[PDB]
Amino acid sequence: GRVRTKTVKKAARVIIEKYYTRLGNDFHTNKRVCEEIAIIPSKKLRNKIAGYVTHLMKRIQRGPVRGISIKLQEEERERRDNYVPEVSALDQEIIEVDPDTKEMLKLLDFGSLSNLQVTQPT
Amino acid sequence: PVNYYVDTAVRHVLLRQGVLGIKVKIMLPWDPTGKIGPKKPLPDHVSIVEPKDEILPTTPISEQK
Amino acid sequence: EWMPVTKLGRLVKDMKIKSLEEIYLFSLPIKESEIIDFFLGASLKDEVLKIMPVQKQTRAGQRTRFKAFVAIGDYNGHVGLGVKCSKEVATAIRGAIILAKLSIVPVRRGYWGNKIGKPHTVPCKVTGRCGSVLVRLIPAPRGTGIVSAPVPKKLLMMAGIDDCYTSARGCTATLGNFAKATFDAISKTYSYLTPDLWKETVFTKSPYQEFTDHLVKT
Amino acid sequence: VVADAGAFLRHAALQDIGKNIYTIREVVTEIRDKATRRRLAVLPYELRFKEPLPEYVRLVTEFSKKTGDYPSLSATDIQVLALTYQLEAEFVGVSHLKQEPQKVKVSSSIQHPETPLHISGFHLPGGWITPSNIKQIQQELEVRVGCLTTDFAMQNVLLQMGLHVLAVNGMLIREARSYILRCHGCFKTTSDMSRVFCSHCGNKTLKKVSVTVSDDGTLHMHFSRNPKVLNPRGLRYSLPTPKGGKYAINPHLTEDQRFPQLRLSQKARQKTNVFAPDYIAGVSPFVENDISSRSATLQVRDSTLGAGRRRLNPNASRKKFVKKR
Amino acid sequence: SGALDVLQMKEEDVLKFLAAGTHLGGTNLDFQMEQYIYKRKSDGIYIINLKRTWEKLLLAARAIVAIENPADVSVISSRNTGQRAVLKFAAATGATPIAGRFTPGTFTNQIQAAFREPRLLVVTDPRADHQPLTEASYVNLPTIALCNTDSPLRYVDIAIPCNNKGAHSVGLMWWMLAREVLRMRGTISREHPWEVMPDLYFYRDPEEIEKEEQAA
Amino acid sequence: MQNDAGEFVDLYVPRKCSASNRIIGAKDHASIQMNVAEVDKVTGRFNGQFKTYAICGAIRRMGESDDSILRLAKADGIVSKN
RNA sequence: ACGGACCAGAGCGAAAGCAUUUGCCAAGAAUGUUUUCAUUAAUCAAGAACGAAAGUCGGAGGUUCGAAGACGAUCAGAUACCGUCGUAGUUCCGACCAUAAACGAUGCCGACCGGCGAUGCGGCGGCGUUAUUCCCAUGACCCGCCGGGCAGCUUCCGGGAAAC
RNA sequence: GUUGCUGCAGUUAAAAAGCUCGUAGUUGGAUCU
Repeated sequence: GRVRTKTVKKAARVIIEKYYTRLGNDFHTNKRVCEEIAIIPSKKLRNKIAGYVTHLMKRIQRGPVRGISIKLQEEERERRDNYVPEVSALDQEIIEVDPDTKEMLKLLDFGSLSNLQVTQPT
Repeated sequence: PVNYYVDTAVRHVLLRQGVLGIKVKIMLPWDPTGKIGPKKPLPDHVSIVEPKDEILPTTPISEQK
Repeated sequence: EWMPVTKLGRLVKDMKIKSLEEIYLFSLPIKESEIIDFFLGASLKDEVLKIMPVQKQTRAGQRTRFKAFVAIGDYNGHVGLGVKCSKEVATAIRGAIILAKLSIVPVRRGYWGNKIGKPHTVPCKVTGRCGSVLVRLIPAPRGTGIVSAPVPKKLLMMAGIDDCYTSARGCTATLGNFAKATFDAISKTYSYLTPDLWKETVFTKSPYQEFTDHLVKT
Repeated sequence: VVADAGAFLRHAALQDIGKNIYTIREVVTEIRDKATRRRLAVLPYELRFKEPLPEYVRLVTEFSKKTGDYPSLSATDIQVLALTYQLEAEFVGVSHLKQEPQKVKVSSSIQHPETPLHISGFHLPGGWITPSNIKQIQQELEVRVGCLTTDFAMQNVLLQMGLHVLAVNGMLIREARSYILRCHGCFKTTSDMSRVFCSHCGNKTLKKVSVTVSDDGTLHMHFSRNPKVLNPRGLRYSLPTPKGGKYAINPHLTEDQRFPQLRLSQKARQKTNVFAPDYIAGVSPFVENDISSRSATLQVRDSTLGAGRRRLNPNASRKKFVKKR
Repeated sequence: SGALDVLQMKEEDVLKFLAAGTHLGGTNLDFQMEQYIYKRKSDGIYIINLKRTWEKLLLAARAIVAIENPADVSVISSRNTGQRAVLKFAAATGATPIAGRFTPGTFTNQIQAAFREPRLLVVTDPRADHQPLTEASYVNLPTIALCNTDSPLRYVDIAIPCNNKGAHSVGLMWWMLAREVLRMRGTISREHPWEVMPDLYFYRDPEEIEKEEQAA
Repeated sequence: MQNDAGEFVDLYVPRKCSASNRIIGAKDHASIQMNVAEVDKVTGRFNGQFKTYAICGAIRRMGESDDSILRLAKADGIVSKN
């Protein structure tokens, strides 16, 4: 039918790896930016490498890829990653703890901890 | 690329008992011709020029020139 | 022209590592053929121990390919042993040589009677056990020569051992096992602890840990 | 009348019941069943998509993490909860609904968690499934707005609030009887019945506990005071050295360990259904076993297949000639 | 800890640990790890001695600090719990991170794309990331690893006993190690509590992202 | 190793495992030379000085190398009593 | 005549072997022992007991089954396969006989070298639950620890032509 | 090191008796300046 070939796929992956700055969603902007960078021969391999590149960034808008790895993730992934909440999830009011744990704590010099609730195994 | 990379040469040495043809097909390299090689590469090979690394911007800088 | 890939390689390229001994001291793996070819240079000769032709079972039928056993040796120090299989014989040989340079080991050389002059023999009676072949090296007095079967004779000669009583057990006829046994015996000479190495080993910085600043630039 | 994904999934045709039929656009697009989507393609269109204010979403989540259900929930689940809350706030009085729920009452019994109470067929000392009982099998059944949530985690938060909700049935739901899993290490409960490791400390230590939620807003848990449950029997057993590759099946110890993909072929995982209209024509009464493919010769097995074999303690004695896959 | 008051585990730290669940180890137990344990409770869960943890952590930090180029230290998490955390650690310390699939022959095969030579290896889970342990064993890397109660201790040099099955547990540990390496370096002061929140290291999880996109 | 006259006639003197006193071989690639740093006993900061441990491959294969490391640290006051 | 199902990688027996109840007869291991004796032992040519099945003499007995054998079917050539019947035998008693892939295809006694928890027997220490809440001990469960068992899983201890 | 005292073997390669007792033989725990 119409399946993409090893050279074309490899070229597309390389372009994505080195130039995610310059691409887009729109197909024809991917196509004039490939003649400028890479020393490709002419159209029918210049047009099958710019066409698997538009395909491969919509799938980035489905999340991650299993083929590329460039420390960037646009300007949204980073934002989502270096996120932090208002108060830390470890700053808790009352922490539920076992008797054994309490005993251990006691035999560690930490008998004077205040935040603990020793819940019994009922 | 079989027409401008490989170069076939068929001759006949004449030894005593029969004949021995020879077929020496030499695929030529790239590097456009400083006497050597065809200009245009293989239409399969794609080379990707390393990006000239631009400035990551710090401050909106106006420098009048 | 050589362009190194490994960290060790880069160090070697320059003058940061002085001898092959600094690699062996920290037991680092030599992954590039050139490092050995650089340090020992022209002193490394080689002996093709065997070319056995084998026919490989393929779905295309049977085709001929050759197995080469090569024992590389700089005399008075270092041996190595390589085994390669290839279409051509020359290819097989060169591959084996390359492979045998990656496997270069130092041998400890001892004395038989009183320790007068240079060492000549195996330091203590060692053994090399490799798949039903059992090779034993025994210290011989000076000038006895290597009293062995031809293959470990070669291997011991290229190790720089002058004299050694050998004794083999088991199916010594299968060459690979025999040569590999003897190599295994000769490697084990450094691995054997005598009273000579009882002093607590003071630790020098590793080639990596010493030239860290020079490896930043590369 | 806010509809959850379960309403369409169970084909609750209660489009006749309410007039305030509102839903999220996301929950209706998330359904992967064809018959429900076919139902969506035809049904008397009086439904209307709506997305609520961030003020209300913030308010639902505020105490959803206090009731201990927010981890069990989904994002779209919160969307439906928020939709109902802002819809009740729009028409009816907001003052009805309470913020920060009730202190849960612990009431232990000596029953094993696996006792088949609340299972419709099973009966002790008459409880029968009949051609009259079949439509009646729902839950514990007892004016303007409500929900159509079949998820308990949903129902729990809804009834803690005091938001009057219901099921596939016509009438309002009063008491909500279900099971939840409690980790006996860190005591962090999840309403998610499917999971086997806790969300908090990640061990395989989740144990089944029955809960009830009244329409008033009260929660109570029945803990098991039965030694068989907290018993350290088949727990310590020596494990194999970690093997990697394409075939190596590791013993499954965290929720997020990367397994090598070993799927069954489509010849293998095809079950025979007798009720198909064109079943009678096909030569043999059963669909053929797979024996030809690699999955068979590698003995790739279904997740459900070999279930009780896992529940036996590994320091026991299997029959002298069996090896347990 | 060299019997110092300066490095000794404090009250806040213990509370953080407990909150995380680092003390609550696994149910199974390898006998090699049994040294680092407190006691098995009648439930079945082995409780990790927390003082034992701390010293090991300190040791790990002291190993990491003993490396001159911080980008020698290769840090690996193969399973998703540690992905973010490891990256954060890398960002902080200056270490080189391997996230996700560790390609076999990253450490051995010198004719690779991502061939690299570390002076040290730090791994999240000696079970899950067994492959880089084996690779380390070929190429002379001492190994730090977060070992659970159940974990094979093959090729692990400095082992840090802690729960690593949990999501908060993995990340908190990483945070703490980072903190210790930086304090040890002198790039943070020990007295003033660190600006960076230990919550930043935790695993994000795709659907909890959308639950936190809504409530903002 | 050392001849009658007094020369050190040996290519190299191999390091021994600190844990078992076994000789680390030439091609012992599971062998480790770990540096573990020392601190200021007032500041709690890296001095520039470290104590080094060698482990042979054979110990490291058996999983005792952890314990050995621990015990060496103990011996040196790098891991405290208890 | 035979003792099913319960019947297990459960037990016991030197091995062959050994399973309905009850009673009698004499043994036996393991365990517990601040009991006694004080080297009395380990292995063992000659020699001596026991030794599945089959078979052999003598008596008794023949239910089933059943070598032999007889019929019946079945075909270029069928004389083994299959069916019906059926002798010795298979059953017991007293003598013989002494071999089996009598198998762990792995001498016996002893020392050392990783780990794990199930089980069987005995013992020790334990909060509890159960004998309609038992009134005290005792039984049945549960958590451990000890010794000898029959086994198992795991381990780059080391071995090994190798599977192991 | 294919007769093996030094120095062989006996799972599957040739090989450990069916099992136990047992006369000779060989071999036998420390412990006394």
